[PDB]
Amino acid sequence: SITENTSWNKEFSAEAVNGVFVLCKSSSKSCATNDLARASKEYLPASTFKIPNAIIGLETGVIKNEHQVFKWDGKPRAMKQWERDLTLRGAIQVSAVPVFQQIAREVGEVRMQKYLKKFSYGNQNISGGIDKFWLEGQLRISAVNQVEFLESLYLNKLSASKENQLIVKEALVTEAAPEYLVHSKTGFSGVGTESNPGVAWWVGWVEKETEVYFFAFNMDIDNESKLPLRKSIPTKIMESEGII
Amino acid sequence: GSITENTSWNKEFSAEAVNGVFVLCKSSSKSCATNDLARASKEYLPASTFKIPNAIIGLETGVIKNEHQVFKWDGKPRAMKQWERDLTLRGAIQVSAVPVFQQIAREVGEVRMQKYLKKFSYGNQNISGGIDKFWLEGQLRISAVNQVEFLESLYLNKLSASKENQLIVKEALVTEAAPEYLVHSKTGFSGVGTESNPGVAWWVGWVEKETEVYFFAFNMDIDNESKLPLRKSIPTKIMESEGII
Ligand SMILES: [Ca+2]
Ligand SMILES: [Ca+2]
Ligand SMILES: [Ca+2]
Repeated sequence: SITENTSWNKEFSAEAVNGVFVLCKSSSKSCATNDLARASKEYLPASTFKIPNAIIGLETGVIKNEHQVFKWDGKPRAMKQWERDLTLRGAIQVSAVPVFQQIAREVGEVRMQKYLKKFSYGNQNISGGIDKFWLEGQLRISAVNQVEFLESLYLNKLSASKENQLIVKEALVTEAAPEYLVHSKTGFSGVGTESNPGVAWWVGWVEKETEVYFFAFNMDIDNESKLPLRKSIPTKIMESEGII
Repeated sequence: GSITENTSWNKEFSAEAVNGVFVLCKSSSKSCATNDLARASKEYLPASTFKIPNAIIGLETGVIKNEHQVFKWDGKPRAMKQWERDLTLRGAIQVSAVPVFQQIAREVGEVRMQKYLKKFSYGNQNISGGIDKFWLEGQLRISAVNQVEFLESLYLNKLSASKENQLIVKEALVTEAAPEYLVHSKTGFSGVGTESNPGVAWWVGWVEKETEVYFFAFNMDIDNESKLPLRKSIPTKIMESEGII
């Protein structure tokens, strides 16, 4: 069940941004959004895929455990922040693509396909290269599907050990306060091409008081300078809801 | 493992007219540093820092259902208005909801509680003085050094408990999160104490920065609640000058 909320498009139009925000309280059974159509529209997950990839890496033994260190071989990487040894949380937080590309290669297509089916992850299409399907491939997932996926993770209901889900959940904490904890992951596919904008994401959940809120936000983007909006718009909306 | 004294840290202590100790250990080198080797080994009431092992014991014995259990408020007034509400495990640890943990301690029982503190090698392992207050006003005592050893075991999931339960308690202890580091910690406060017998204030935890991990334990004598904030500001100042957080 998805209900549209008009008091949210104000944050979007004010920034001339085409996007959607999905917020669900207690569970993914009842969610609110600014655009019913876009809430379920599927987009390339980009780095938000690091969440299922981390779980699958742990489940398959590819990632030995939570204390696994991902050694930098000294070879140049796309971002300087990636050129260094990294822990799992570290690789997730700085969005170290090469680390996850290697995890993907070791997981292999058969196991990758198998897990995306068990996780009901978007269109489950991993074609185009085992180390880049979530970056430039055909994999697509919606904001609503993202929330359902995160809820299962929160509840330890994904097909994986609770241990491994707990490990990934801690690696996703991005904000801690006395009253609440925020688990999230950002994503950016790029600026896209003419007539075909890229997508920017921010998904996760908020554990406030004894309640829990699952959210997923994405927007069309053709200029990296607009990136900050993937967090500001959603944060503003959740602030007006007294969630954070 | 090793420990070295660095009296230069006393700087932050004098500037605030505080008598206390800070123990900071680097996991990779397994070496620790402290402003005072003597106080580092002195044992004090763990106070609310005991909620860490207590929470672990609660999950292990089944007293605590799971990470999602909600501790409902019975409505009966409590020592602090902050505790008068329904709380999650994390919520109860963050606000130090004593009543919540006294209930847990009671359900656990002396025999089992004693067993786990033995397995955990927790301080003096003395729980006499009331199963529901031995860590608040009882005879239980633990040093700053023992605290970091305990926390390292928890970090490495090496405590005599399921990894799942240690993981649950570990996320409950998250107090600060940044792209470059994650801080796990728990404060402690016994009271203002008496004449020539001040209370004790604690701040223990660990920092996961880059691929290094820093375990810390801090305590100080306290006679006035106004100085309470010092339990965090002093250690924070030290770890900042060390470029840790
Ligand atoms: Ca959590
Ligand atoms: Ca990004
Ligand atoms: Ca941690």
